[PDB]
Amino acid sequence: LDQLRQEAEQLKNQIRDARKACADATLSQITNNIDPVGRIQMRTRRTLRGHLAKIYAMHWGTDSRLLVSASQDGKLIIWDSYTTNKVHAIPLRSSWVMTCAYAPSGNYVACGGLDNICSIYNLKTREGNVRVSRELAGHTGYLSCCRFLDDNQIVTSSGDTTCALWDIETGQQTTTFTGHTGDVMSLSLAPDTRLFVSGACDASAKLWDVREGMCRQTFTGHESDINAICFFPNGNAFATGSDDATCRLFDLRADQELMTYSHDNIICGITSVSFSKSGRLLLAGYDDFNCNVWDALKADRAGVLAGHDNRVSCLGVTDDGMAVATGSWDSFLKIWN
Amino acid sequence: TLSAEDKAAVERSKMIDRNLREDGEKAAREVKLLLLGAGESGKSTIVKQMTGIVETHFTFKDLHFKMFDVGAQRSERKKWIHCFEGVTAIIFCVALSDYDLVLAEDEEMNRMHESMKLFDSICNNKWFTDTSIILFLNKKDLFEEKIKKSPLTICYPEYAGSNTYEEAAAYIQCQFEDLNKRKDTKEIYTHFTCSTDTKNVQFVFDAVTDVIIKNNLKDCGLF
Amino acid sequence: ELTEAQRRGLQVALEEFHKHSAVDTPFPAGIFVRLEFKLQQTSCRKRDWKKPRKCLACIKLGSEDKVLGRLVHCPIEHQETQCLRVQRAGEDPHSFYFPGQFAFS
Amino acid sequence: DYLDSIVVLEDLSPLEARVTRIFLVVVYSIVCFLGILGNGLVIIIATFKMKKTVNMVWFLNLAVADFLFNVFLPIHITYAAMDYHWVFGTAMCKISNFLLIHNMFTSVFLLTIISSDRCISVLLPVWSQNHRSVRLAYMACMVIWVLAFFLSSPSLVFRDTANLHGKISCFNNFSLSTPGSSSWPTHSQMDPVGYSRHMVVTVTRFLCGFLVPVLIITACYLTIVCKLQRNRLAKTKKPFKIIVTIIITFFLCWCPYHTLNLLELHHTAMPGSVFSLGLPLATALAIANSCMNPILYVFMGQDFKKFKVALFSRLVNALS
Amino acid sequence: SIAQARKLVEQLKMEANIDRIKVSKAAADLMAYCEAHAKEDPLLTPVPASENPFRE
Amino acid sequence: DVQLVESGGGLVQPGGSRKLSCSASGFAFSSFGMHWVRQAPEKGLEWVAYISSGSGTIYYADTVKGRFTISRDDPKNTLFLQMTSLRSEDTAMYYCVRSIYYYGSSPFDFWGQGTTLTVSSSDIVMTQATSSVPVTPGESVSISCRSSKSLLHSNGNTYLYWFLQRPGQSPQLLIYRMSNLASGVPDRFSGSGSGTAFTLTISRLEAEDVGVYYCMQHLEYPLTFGAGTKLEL
Ligand SMILES: CC(C)CCC[C@@H](C)[C@H]1CC[C@H]2[C@@H]3CC=C4C[C@@H](O)CC[C@]4(C)[C@H]3CC[C@]12C
Ligand SMILES: CC(C)CCC[C@@H](C)[C@H]1CC[C@H]2[C@@H]3CC=C4C[C@@H](O)CC[C@]4(C)[C@H]3CC[C@]12C
Ligand SMILES: CC(C)CCC[C@@H](C)[C@H]1CC[C@H]2[C@@H]3CC=C4C[C@@H](O)CC[C@]4(C)[C@H]3CC[C@]12C
Ligand SMILES: CC(C)CCC[C@@H](C)[C@H]1CC[C@H]2[C@@H]3CC=C4C[C@@H](O)CC[C@]4(C)[C@H]3CC[C@]12C
Repeated sequence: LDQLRQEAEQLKNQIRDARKACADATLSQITNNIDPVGRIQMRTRRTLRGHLAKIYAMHWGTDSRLLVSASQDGKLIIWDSYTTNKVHAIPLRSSWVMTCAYAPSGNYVACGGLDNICSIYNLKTREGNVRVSRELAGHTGYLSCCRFLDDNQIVTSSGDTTCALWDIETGQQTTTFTGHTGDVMSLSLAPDTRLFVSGACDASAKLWDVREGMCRQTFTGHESDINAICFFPNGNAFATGSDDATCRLFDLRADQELMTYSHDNIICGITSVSFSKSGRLLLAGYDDFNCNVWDALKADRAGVLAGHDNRVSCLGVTDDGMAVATGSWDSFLKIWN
Repeated sequence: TLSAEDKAAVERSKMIDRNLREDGEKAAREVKLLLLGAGESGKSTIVKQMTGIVETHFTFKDLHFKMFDVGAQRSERKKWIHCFEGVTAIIFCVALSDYDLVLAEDEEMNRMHESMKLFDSICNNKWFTDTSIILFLNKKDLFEEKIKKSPLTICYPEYAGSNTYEEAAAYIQCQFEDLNKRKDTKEIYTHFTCSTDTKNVQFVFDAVTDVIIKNNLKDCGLF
Repeated sequence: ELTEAQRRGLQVALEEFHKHSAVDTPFPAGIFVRLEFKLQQTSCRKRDWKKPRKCLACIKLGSEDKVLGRLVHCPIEHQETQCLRVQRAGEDPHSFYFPGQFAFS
Repeated sequence: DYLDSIVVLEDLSPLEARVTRIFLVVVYSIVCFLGILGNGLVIIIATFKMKKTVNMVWFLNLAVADFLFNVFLPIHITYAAMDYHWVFGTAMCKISNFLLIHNMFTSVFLLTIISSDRCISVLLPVWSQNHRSVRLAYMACMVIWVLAFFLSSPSLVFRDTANLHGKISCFNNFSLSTPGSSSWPTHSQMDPVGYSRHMVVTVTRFLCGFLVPVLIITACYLTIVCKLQRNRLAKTKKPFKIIVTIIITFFLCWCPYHTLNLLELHHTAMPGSVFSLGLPLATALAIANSCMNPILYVFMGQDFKKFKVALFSRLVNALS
Repeated sequence: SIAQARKLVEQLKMEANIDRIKVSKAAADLMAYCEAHAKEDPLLTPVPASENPFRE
Repeated sequence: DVQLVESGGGLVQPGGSRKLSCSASGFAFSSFGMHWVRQAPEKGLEWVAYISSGSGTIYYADTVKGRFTISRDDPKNTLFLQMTSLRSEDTAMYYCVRSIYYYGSSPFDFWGQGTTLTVSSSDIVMTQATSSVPVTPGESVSISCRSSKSLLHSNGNTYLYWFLQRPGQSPQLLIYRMSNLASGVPDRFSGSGSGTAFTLTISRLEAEDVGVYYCMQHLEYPLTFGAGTKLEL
C-alpha cells in the first residue's frame, strides 16, 4: 500500500507550507534597535580539583552553593562552591558514567551511563553515609541524560530512541516516550515541570507532554547530531547545540527556528548549552578548548572563557545566575564570575 | 578567622582528598583492554579461555588485567567510543572461516568484508592513534576444512594461488594488515588463535609488556 | 737607621722612581726592607738627583743592584697592607700554597 | 717635598693571569644565570603544570638542588673576582662551602637515582608497575639529602683563612693546630694530622662522588641501550643521542675537578702552574653539569612541549 | 509494516492541527521578557564585591 | 538500632584510675567526632573532652586538661577515656555524644545512655536566670538564654544549640544553629533571637515537654552550657 507514503507527503507539505505562511518577519530585524551587551569579561573566582580522570557531567544544586560532578574514574563528588570543601565522595559501581542529576529537595542524586541503569543515591541517611536508594533498569541503550522531577519521579533518556518517566518507589517505567529515529543525547524540563524536550541523533528535537506521553511538536533544521538542549527561562522557547558547529533557537508556539548562531572560524560542534537567568546570554561549550558567550537577542558573540586546558565537557549556571561552573575532560571545574 | 565547625569541615575535605588519591593510585596499576569483534566470532570462547558493558578481571604473572566487552551496545559506536581512550590495547577478534558465508541479512556481503571495514574504522580512529591492536584470527580448523571444498576466490575475486590452508591464511592476514595507514605510531600484533591451549593469554601478556615498556620510555622522556 | 747592605742604592731606586728608621725581613731568597723615615733626605732635585723623603717605602731589595720590587707612597689597612703585598714579588708561588685554595671546597 | 707612589716590577702580565681571570669570571656569571633560570622554570613546571607522578619527585629534588647550588655560586664567583681575597671572614666561608658541597653531592646522587629508576623501569615492567609509588620516591630523596650532608660534613671545620703577605685566603687546614696557633716549617706535612685528615676527606669525596655514580650510570644506560637494540623498539635515534651525551658529559665534567683535588695530596713535587690554572677550569666545567641537568631530563618531556607550545602561542596572541 | 505507516500518518495529522501565532508576537514576547528581568541578572550587570559571595 | 552503650563506672577511692568505654553500633563510627560530657548529680551539663575523626584533633576541658586522656579504636568502633587522679569533684554521670561536621550537618544529634561514677570523700559564659516556670498543658512557653559574647560569625552562622532532658532520660537535641530543628522533633518547637539574646518558644504545650532545657555555646570548644530551665507541674 504505497498510498500511505503519498499521504505522509501530503501532510508534510501542508505542515511546511502552513509554517511558511505563519512567519512574517525575522527576530533579527525586530531586535535591531537595542543596545548590544558589549563585551563580557569573566574571571575564574575558584578552581575545583580532586578528579583523576575526565569529567563527564555536572549539575548545580538547589541553592547556588552546592554542586555534584561525575568522572569516568568512577567518582561522584559533591563540592561546596564557596569554600571548595568536599562534602561527599560517592564511589560508583561502574566507572562509565555520562550523566548527573541533583534532586530539587537536595535529598537524592542520580547517576547513569554505559551500564543502562539509573542509580539513585540517598544523601541524608541517618547512619551518616551515602547509600544506593534505588537502581532503575529497563533501557536497552546507554543512558544519556537523567533529570529529577519530584523526590519520587525521574525522567531518563537512552540511546535506543526512547525516553522514560519512572517511579522511584515502585521502580517501574510509568510512561515511555518513543518516536525518535536515533540516539537521544539531551533532555531539559520545563520550569513548570509539565513538559520537556529531547534532541536525538537524527537532526531533530521533539516536545513531550509528561502525563499524556505523546509527542506534540517536532523541530528540524540542523544538519548533524544534537548534543545539548537548554530551556529558556520563559518556558516557551529552547536552544539546541549540534555537531554542525551551530546553535539554534526554537520557539514552541510559533513552531519555527528564530536565529542561528555560527561563525566562519568555528568548525567544532557544541557539547553543552545553557541560558542565563535573564535570558539575554547563551553560553556554549565547543571542542575548541574554550566556551563562548553569545547574545541570544542579537546573534553576536560577546564573551569567551578559555581557562580550561582541554575542551569544555559540561557547563552550567547558578540558579541566581551569578557564577558559571564549567567542567572539562582535563579534570578541572572552574567557577567563573 | 575560621569557626570551630569550618575547621572540622576542612579536615573532612582533606581526608576525602587523601582517600581519593589513594584510590586513584591503586586503580592505575591495572592493564585495561578493549574487546571488539563482528558478531559471535569466537568472542565468547576467547573470553572463556581467559545489558551493556561487561567487565572481566583476571590475573596473569602478577599482572592484573581488566577487559571491557561492548557487544551489547549496538546503537552508535561514535558516541561511546571516546570513553575508551588511553586503553592499553584493543583486542580485535575476526572469524576467518566466513569467506563462504554471508550475513543473515540477505545483502550479498561476505563476513570479513564488514569485518574489514570495521577494522579500518577502528584502526584509523583519531582516538586510537597510538593504541596497539592484538588482532586474533579464529576458527582456523573449520576454515581449513572448508577451503578444500569451496575456494577462497568466492570472497576475494583476485587471489591466484593453491587451495591450501597456509598460503590462504597468509593472504587473509596480508589483506587484513594493509589497512593500517598509521604504521608510524601503532602496531598490529596479529595472531592465529583457536589452538585450544594456554597461549592466547601469553600473546596478550607479551604485547601488553611491550606497550608498558614503550609507555614508560615515553614518560621518562628518554624516548 | 741604616745597615750598609741596604738603603744606600735604594734611595737611588726611590729617586729613579722620582724619574718614573727602617727594618728588614730577610726571607731566605731575599730581604724586604721597609723605610719610614731616614736622614740625608733632601727637598727637591732634577734628573741629576744623585748629584748634589720621610715616608713608607716597601722595597724587597734582594741583594745590591738586583732590586726586586718597590711600592712607595710619600705623604710624609690598604696603604700598609698593600705595602706588605710586595713580599710575593720575586718569589715562586705554590711554595706557600695552602691546601684547598682556588676551588669550590 | 712629597713624593707620590708606584708599584714596580710585579709581573702583572696581561697575558695569562689577568685575562684568564676576566674570561673565567665572565663565563662563571653567564652559566650561573642560565642555570638559575633553567632550574626556576623546572621547579614551576613540576609544581604547577605537571602531575603527581614518580618522576615528579626526582625532577623536583634535582631542580631544588641545582637552584640552591647556583644561588650560592656567586659568593664564590665574587671571591674569585678580587684575585682570591676572601673579605667575608671565617664566619660564613664554612657555611657557603658546606652548602655548595651539599648541593653538588645531592645533585650527583639524584642523577644516579634517576638513572637506576629508569633502568629498573625498562628492565622489569611488571614489578615497576606493581611496586612504584610517590611515597617511596619521597623517602629516597630525604635519605639522599641526609647522606649528602654527612658527606658535606667534612667541610667547614677545615675551612680557615689567613692574612699572609697581606692577602686573606679561605683554605681548609686539616691539621687543626693552625687554629691552635701552631707554626709550620714549609716541608709540606703535619704528619700525624695533616696527610691523615687531608687524604681521608679527599678520597672519601672522590670515590663517593665520582667512581660509583659514573659506573652505575654507565652500566644502567648501557643495559637500557642493549635492551632497546635486541628488541626493536627505538623508531628514532633520540634515546641513543641522549644516553651518549649524558654519559660523556658526566665523565668530562666530573673527572678533572676530582683528579685535580686528588693531586693536591702532593703539592710540592708537582709544578706550580698546574693547580692555579687548572682548578678554575675544572670549576667551570663542573658548574656546568648543573645547568644541563635541567634540559636533558624535564625539558625533553611531553609536558615541556605542551607548556611551550600553548603558552608561546597564547603570548603571540597577546602580541596580536 | 502497514500499521506503522498508518500510525506515522496519524501522528502527522495530529501534529498538523496545532494552533500557531505570528513570529512577530513571539519576538515581542521574548524582547519584553529579556528587558523586564534585566536589572537583576548578575552577569549582564556585575554586582560589586560587597555582596558578591565568590570573591576572596 | 544505633544505641551507644557505656561502661566503666562505680565507686572509686580518691586518687584512683579508671577506663570508660563507649561502644557504638549501627552507624559509620569512623566518620563521627566524639565528645565526652559530664553532668553533676544535681547541677547542669559540663563538657569534658572531644576527639575528631582520625584522631587528628583532641581537645580537653581546662579543669581536667593534662589529667584525663581520650582515644578511639575504629576497627572495634570503641571510644576510650583514661581517667586519672580523681578528686572529690569528679563524681558525675558521663555521656558519650556523636557529632559530624559538614555543610548543613547537625552536630550533637544523638546522645548515649550515661554511666555513673561516684568518688569517696576568656571563655564565654552562658546564663539562664529562669530557674523554673509553672506550666499547665496547652499554653505557649518561652525560654530565654543569654551570652557574654556575640555568637554571630562573619559567615552568617549563629552557633547556639537547644537541648532537652526528660526526668530519668538522656538529653535530646532540639534545635541546632539556633534556627534549624533536629530530625524527628515536632514542628511546635521554634527558636530565634539575636547575638547575646536567644529565645526558644514552644506552642501548644503537651505532657511530654516536661524536663530541663539547656542552651549551648558551640563557638568555642570549651562549649559552655547554661544553668538550665526547669518545667514542671
Ligand atoms: C649511595 C648510592 C651511590 C648507591 C647507588 C645505588 C642506588 C642509588 C640504587 C640501587 C637500587 C635502586 C632502586 C631500585 C628500585 C627502585 C624502586 C622504585 O620504586 C623507586 C626507585 C628505586 C628505589 C631505585 C632507586 C635507586 C637505587 C636505590
Ligand atoms: C648507604 C645507604 C644508606 C644509601 C641509602 C640510599 C638508597 C641507595 C636506598 C637504600 C636504602 C633505601 C631506603 C630504605 C628505607 C626507606 C624508607 C621507606 O619508608 C621507603 C623506602 C626507603 C626510602 C628505601 C628506598 C631506597 C633507599 C633510599
Ligand atoms: C643549614 C641547614 C638548613 C642545611 C640543611 C640542608 C637543607 C638546605 C635541606 C635539608 C632538607 C631539605 C628539604 C627536604 C625535603 C623537601 C621536600 C621536597 O619536596 C622539596 C625540597 C625540600 C623542601 C628540601 C629543601 C632543602 C632542605 C631543607
Ligand atoms: C651551559 C651551556 C653551554 C650548555 C650547553 C649544552 C649543550 C652542549 C648540549 C646540552 C643540550 C644538548 C642538545 C639537546 C637536544 C638535542 C636533540 C637530540 O635529538 C640530540 C642531541 C641534541 C642535539 C643535544 C646536543 C648537545 C646539547 C646542545
